Amino acid sequence: MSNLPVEPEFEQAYKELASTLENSTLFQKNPEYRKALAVVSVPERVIQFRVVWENDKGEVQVNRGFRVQFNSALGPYKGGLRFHPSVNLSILKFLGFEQIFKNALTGLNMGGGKGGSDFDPKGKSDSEIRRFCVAFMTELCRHIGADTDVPAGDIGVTGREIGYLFGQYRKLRNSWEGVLTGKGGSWGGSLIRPEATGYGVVYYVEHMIAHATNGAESFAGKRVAISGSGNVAQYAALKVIELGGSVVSLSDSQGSLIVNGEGSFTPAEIDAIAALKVDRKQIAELVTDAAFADKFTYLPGQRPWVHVGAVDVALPSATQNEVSGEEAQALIAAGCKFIAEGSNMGCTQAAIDAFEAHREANKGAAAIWYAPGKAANAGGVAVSGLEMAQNSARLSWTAEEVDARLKDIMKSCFQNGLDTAKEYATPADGILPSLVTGSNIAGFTKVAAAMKDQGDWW
Amino acid sequence: MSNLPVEPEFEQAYKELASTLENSTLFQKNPEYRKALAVVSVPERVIQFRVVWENDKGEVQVNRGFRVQFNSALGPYKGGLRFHPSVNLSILKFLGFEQIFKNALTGLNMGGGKGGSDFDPKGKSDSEIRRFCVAFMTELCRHIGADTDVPAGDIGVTGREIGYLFGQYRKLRNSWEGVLTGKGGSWGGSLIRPEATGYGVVYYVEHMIAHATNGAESFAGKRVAISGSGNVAQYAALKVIELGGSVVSLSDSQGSLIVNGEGSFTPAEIDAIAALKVDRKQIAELVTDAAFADKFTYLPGQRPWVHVGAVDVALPSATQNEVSGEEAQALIAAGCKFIAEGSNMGCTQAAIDAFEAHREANKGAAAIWYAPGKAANAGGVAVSGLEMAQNSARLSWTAEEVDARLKDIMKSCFQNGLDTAKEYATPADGILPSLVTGSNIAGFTKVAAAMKDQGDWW
Amino acid sequence: MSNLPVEPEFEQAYKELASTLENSTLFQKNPEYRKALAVVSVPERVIQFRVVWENDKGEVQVNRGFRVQFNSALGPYKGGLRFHPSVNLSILKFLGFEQIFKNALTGLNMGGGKGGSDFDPKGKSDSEIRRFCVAFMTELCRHIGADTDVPAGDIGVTGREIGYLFGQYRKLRNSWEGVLTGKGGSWGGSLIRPEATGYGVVYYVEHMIAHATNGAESFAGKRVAISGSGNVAQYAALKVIELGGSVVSLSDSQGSLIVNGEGSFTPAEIDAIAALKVDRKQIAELVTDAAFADKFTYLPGQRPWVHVGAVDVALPSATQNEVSGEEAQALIAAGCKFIAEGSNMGCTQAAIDAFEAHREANKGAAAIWYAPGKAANAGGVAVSGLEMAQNSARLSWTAEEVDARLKDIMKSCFQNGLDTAKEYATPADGILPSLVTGSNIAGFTKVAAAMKDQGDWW
Amino acid sequence: MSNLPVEPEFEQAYKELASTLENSTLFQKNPEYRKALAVVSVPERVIQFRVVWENDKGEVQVNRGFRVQFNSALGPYKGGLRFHPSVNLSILKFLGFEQIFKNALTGLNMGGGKGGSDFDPKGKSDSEIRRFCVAFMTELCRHIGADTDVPAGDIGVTGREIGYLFGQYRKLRNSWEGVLTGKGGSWGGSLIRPEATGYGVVYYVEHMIAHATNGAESFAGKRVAISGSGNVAQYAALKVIELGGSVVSLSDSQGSLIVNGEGSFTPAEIDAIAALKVDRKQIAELVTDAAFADKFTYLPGQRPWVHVGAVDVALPSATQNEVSGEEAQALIAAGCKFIAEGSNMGCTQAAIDAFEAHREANKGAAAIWYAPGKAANAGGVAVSGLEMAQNSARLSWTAEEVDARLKDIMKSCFQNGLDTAKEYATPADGILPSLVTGSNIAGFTKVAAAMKDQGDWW
Repeated sequence: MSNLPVEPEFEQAYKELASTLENSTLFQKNPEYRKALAVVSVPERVIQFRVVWENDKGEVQVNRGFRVQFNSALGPYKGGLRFHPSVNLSILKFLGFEQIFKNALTGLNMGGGKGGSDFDPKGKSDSEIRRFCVAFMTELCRHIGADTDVPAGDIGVTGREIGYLFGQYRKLRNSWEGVLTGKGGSWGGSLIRPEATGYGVVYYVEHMIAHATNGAESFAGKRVAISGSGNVAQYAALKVIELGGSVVSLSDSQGSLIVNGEGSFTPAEIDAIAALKVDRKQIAELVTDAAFADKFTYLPGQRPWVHVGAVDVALPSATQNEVSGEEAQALIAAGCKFIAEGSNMGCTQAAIDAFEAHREANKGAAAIWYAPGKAANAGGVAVSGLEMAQNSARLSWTAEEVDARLKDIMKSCFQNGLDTAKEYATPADGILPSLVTGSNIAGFTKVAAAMKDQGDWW
Repeated sequence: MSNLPVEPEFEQAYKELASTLENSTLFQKNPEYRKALAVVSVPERVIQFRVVWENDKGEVQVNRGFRVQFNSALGPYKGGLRFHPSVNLSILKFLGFEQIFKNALTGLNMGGGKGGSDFDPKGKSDSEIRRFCVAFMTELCRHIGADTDVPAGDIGVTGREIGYLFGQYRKLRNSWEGVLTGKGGSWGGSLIRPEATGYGVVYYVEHMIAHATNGAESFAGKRVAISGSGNVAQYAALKVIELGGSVVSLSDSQGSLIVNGEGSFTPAEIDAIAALKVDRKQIAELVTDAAFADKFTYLPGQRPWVHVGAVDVALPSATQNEVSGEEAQALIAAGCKFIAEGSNMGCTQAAIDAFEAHREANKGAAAIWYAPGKAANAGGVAVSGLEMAQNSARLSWTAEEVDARLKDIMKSCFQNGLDTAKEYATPADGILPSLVTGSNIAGFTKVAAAMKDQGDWW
Repeated sequence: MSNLPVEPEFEQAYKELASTLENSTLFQKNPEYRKALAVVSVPERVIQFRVVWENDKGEVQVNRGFRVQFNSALGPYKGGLRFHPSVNLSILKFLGFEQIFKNALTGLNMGGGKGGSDFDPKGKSDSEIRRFCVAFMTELCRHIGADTDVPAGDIGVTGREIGYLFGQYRKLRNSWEGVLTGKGGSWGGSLIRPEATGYGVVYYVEHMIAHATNGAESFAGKRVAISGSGNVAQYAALKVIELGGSVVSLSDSQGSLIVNGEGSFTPAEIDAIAALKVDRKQIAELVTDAAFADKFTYLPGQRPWVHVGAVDVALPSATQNEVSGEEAQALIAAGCKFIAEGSNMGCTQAAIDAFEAHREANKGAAAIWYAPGKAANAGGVAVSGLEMAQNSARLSWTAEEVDARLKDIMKSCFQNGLDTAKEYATPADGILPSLVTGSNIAGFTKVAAAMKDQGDWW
Repeated sequence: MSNLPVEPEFEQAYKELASTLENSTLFQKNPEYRKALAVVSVPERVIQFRVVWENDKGEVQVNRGFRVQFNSALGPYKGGLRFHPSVNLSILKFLGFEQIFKNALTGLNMGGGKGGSDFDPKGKSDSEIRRFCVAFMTELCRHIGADTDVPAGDIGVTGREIGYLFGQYRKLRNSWEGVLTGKGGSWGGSLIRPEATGYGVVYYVEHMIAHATNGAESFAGKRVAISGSGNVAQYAALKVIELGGSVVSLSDSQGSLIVNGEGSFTPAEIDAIAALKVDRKQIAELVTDAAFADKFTYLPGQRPWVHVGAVDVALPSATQNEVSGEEAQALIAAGCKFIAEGSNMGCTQAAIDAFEAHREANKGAAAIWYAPGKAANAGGVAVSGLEMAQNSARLSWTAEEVDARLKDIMKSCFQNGLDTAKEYATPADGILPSLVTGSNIAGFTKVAAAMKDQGDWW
């Protein structure tokens, strides 16, 4: 161990996983899977490489490229590319490791990885970004490919970077293939990619509602509190309306908008907000209209949870730590029986404990049921996988076809979380299985067992 | 010819094929296809290679590996891997040759091959099998690939071996692709793979029943005699019940179970048998229950054919030579009008002659119609092909989607057998076309003509 | 061990080697090398492949192509190509196996293989041989290469065929490299290629003549007995005339010409014989002049040795089994102290054991010393490796350069044969070491030790 | 610049180089070469990869494998493999970085890299080392090759390991090429491989002895101080005896033997010491004879230098930091005018700056002249490149041939060290040029200029 470098962010993730596995009945029923945890925690392959490029001053520049290829038991390496000054190996092993098991949950054939550069997009011109992507991709293509490793976007790598990177791979490998996801519509991108994470959340909660109530209830006629104004929260809200539900809240960086009384946002309203966000206007400048007005109450500086009144479903999809303990109690007091994270890490540990304590203490549908983002988010990860599949046929499915497959993939997440908690975190008679604990063990056990099948360990 | 090695098992297969083609009108209408038979009978490629490995005594061990790549006119090389002490080239050319034309019948894009080792799985530990697969696959990967050659299981190569072999190919080729079939569900296997051969048999007989009766009849309300207790006979029986038919018999290594009177097995009963077979208990230990009892008659030491009484369909799916001449007469006397082999070579030549003589002598649906296993079995070969297709999209279809495609593939087998017999074995006015003769010429003519299109011969 | 096919010619070669070992002290000093014997006798890789080609009638034709890549511990596979109607895998394994150890003796880095086809060159036009070589090479290039496998001439493949084989390799691999040996001088060939073998026997026996009779009882004033009158025999004779020796005997397939007194053939005469063979004419050229009517006694349709009279070195370089026993004994009556095979398998077992018995009996330098073509023939094999080296160096060495290195490679053979046997035969009582036993187990041990250094066995 | 990890050993190497530059006149004459310094210090490519292997208990084991391919401006990556429990990326970068410039000095075409694993060879059976090397090489071959990256020995990897590594490369790449150096003689090894380093220091200092004291005050009648008694020390001593020198001192790890008067060790004695080391015995062989009781004073568990008495060349070739300062000063008391490192890092900083101060003070040929192992050690590295060349030439040169070219490669080191510093140090006042400063910035400038010719910077 005196060899081992200190990789704080990575070690943090390992520690959390090993703790989760240890607080279950897994290493009881299957003690040899500790060997699995040992072997999986070392990446299958790691590539680092010098990236030399020219700035607009015509000056030579040096940065460092990385592609952590962590696990490929369940499919080709899959995970994003981050261009950001803080990037290093320890950051990218953390993200890559995490990705192994979030990709496993979908029930798609996706391994895990993460790559990128310590290149800084700030203050860089469009042409500087091009010259970088070209230098970057020149070495990377040696190491990726459509049946090998399929990167994607992340911080600093938008559709702009994806396109430069694809066009340089094309030049080098003389090939047209699903080597990157998040591509343009003319060259191999997928429909539903915008609606994905938001539709996915609502499809996941739809299986939660089904299960908890034996098919008695659905989003039909339920009051939903959403937070967020952007891509995830817009389309979550649209789906909920389509399902006959009422969207009672939305929020932005500076306040919450609440439906007075019984009521809902309408699709035209959502569209109006959308338009404000593309302009970087605040969801206050719409209640300045006399439309909205007494239909809506705008609370500056505040989250929606205490002020929605009575609610049934809530969908935090704004940022991290956006549901405190107290706000978790409030949702419980309002009759909220389902919470799912559209935003990664939106609920604080305090709020999770609050929901997980209520779940244990109240049988069946009397409980509030909490679902972590790593299963509810997964929509975006899923349409990535559907983009790859569409690239293989060289076909573009209809929005209807991609929606349907996404619906299934989302049922797989619910099922992987539910079934794993029933086995390794078995609840007492009448208690809902923990979808959080389930969704944390589920990726590991799926990967590990397949690793065993394939002889990665024994 | 003084060069030619004696390959008995292979030469046997050639002799049988050339006899089948000669006893038709093919080399009359198309005499130049004798050139086809000459060229096809030499494999496109054959690889043999030393396999060195370490036993648990840490001792070096030597065996011989093979991959016969026989024909690829109609698709990538496809066929199984056998680990068995008797393996040699002559065995594997026999099986490989046969596979060319059984894969052709499906109407899928599958060439023909067969591979394996003279390695003996007996007395070998799990780790010894791993060390072998790793040594084996190390040389094999040079010669196979998802669009090149897709091996599969056979004697001595179960899901255990498939997984070791896949995991070693992964390591070597740095690729995730449909390079093997019969994979685990987490890493690229297919649903319906268990139900495949049994569902396939019933779908094939369903097209037989349709044809012979102009769509008047179906499995709706017909008494079916099945033999066998394992994978093929369980799911054949389930499908028959689903179709509204009555399963009146099942059998194991030591006796037959018969429905007294009018009656059928029920799905719960099938499941009960299934459970006895996984434990290696005998289908007698269920009539020891007072359930079953006077519903069933258990005949130790006996096959079901004479004792089912009157029957409509029979589905020998236990082992080889399980329907004698006399038993073939018995089925005929009981009104049996459709026989299809779930087991390879289940009917003796005596029984085939018996059915084929009745077919010639009795017009239309008065006949008994015999279908060889090489077309009725083909279910397993089909879901293999569907597994490959699913691996290409990196998608998992629903059990409903794989069932539907299997249904089609099974119609293709019926049609390739029917149509080829109408052309090259034309029956007299009012006689059903021979599905046995048809199914024997059909693979050859499909392959040969495509070979001609591609310039393999001229 | 019933699985294995019947391979006569190969099984014979293994038996003979396995009895040469164990009849030595190798397996007591190194018992674990029976493991080596077991592993090395399975070929590393074998390839068989259909060759379809068009005859001048426009007719499709089928033959079978092979390449036995037996062992590569000491370097790339190296071995020749035989086009002949008798070819099969058993014959090619025999030759390949033997090539492993024959190439080891040169002290070059050359593994052992052999390939060819059952294609019959007899009666074939030049265009048919072209068409075949294209078709043959199209599959073969997948399996060979400058650093992988370098084939070369043998029965059915002359410089004509080598050229057709090279061209097609060029067209397919877009390369140009030492992938074949025996190539034309304009395109990668070597000088001393024709002389090579003939020069090699003379160099070999020169070192035999040095070691026995250390005081340089050399080729200087020896009357040497040659048989053959082919390019092996003519360059063998030139070399011994250059060494101050006297050539007394050349022979034709039907034919045998003897120096009636003391004297020799001259280079000018050799030149005349060469011209006769370009005309496929028989010797019959003592008729040309009463001068050549003297110095020459001619014996049609028979054979040399007995009538040569008294002396000292014999070089059988005609064909296999130069009729033996008796003449061998006659050569001990004449003061024949040195016999080396210029033709492969030139001495029949009866002449071998006769020479090896005399060695046993008569102590050093009183004995006839027999050397196996496994060292004497190796001159050709040696300039092939030199043709490879020259192809690497992008250079075409002087005849002097390639002759010098040949002289050394020959001494290596002698040394590997002499030092081995002096170890593992240890002659005793001041007898000459067995160059037959030495030459055989030397190649084995060199390969087998290098096998163990790498992981091939343990 | 916080993103970057903490790499002690590497950061040290950069700092030391960056201070050697800038303390020279290079950056005034060529300021843009600070750009070179920035680019070259990022490695061109880095690969890390999990190695799973099986111990003799049948237990799965995990270690980590690396290959730092740092710079290839001047040729393929070349650098050794270290198996040791301390290995990590920081250590390997330090070594790789240093190898870049050490290889440049030979004037061969050799880029710089370094690799290995944290696998611990201690306590491992031969079979465990085999199993590891297979597993290690299986991933490594993807990244190396005769014209790409040629690794070689270092701490944990001897000729044993090289052989296991080569075999597995053979099996995987189906090639046979100069992909590893330090290979056995039967399979691609070089003569003068063992002598190499030892011969190289003597050749280097011979040119130091030529330049200072131009009138050939050569090894002729020098009493030379050696330390080490390993293969570096024994071939260093043989060479100086051949040069007419007198070896006065050899030492063991615990141990130090001195010629008590005028005289030397003999080759026969060296031979005896070598045998002792094959037995892991200590010197203790002046006991064998009162003869050796004279000519020899022995000092256990301590150290040479101070007690050698008066003279002239010292060759520390034992291990790192031969205890310094004091003895260094003693060597200036004896007429020691030449000190070159046969061991890497043999002189501690205190002895370096002591020697470099004396050089400053005493004008030419009155000074002790210190040479860094960065030139003196380079004999080994040089015959490795020669082993490569021989592998290319398909040839195995005479010991004379490889010695001659080694002698020249050594003169290149001296010349690159001498001519540089005489440029970028310019000693002044008729002082000897710093061979320490010269040797260091020479490698940099050679690489950096070739970097600029290609596009690596500008």
